[PDB]
Amino acid sequence: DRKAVIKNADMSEEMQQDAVDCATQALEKYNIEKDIAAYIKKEFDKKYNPTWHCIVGRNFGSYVTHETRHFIYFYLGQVAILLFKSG
Amino acid sequence: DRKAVIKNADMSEEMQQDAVDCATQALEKYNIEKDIAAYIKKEFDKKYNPTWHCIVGRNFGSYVTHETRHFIYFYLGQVAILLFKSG
Amino acid sequence: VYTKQTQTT
Amino acid sequence: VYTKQTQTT
Ligand code: NA
Ligand code: NA
Repeated sequence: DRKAVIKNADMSEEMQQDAVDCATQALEKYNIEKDIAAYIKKEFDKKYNPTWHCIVGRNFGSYVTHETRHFIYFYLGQVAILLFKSG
Repeated sequence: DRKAVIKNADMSEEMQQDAVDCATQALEKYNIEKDIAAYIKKEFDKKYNPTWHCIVGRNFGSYVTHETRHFIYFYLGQVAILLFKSG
Repeated sequence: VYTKQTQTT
Repeated sequence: VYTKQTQTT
């Protein structure tokens, strides 16, 4: 189905392919961007510890602060995903 | 010019009108959503302490965790703004 | 500390 | 701890 493109990453190379997995499952399951975003957020809070934040959309700009090595931003198809750890 | 609509807020009623100000100035100054977002982020990091995160866009869903009383989400015209404190 | 879902109209 | 700007294409 969808094509994973990483645009900016500061994160273990494994957690990246992991972040794509959690998102690919989320895209397969949910439709609303808010919903997709909670799935990913919750899964990362579960696996790696709190506190993840996730933004899912086709149009937004961001400026966030993230703990070192805990930040990814990528596209799955035409939806884009921002997933960082701060808190 | 633009019409400020608050959609969800957990934040002092004053910091809200403040968040609209920081955004209205940001919209007047910058054009790219990423840029607008950094202006607001940086200003809040300045006034109220670290650590703010800001998302600016016309299309995105979010799921974040924020410190109590440090969260706003609102529209300025057709752009929407998410501004929370976690970290 | 709390948690919020937001979605554009 | 670092900081990142991101913008959709
Ligand atoms: Na999960
Ligand atoms: Na400022």
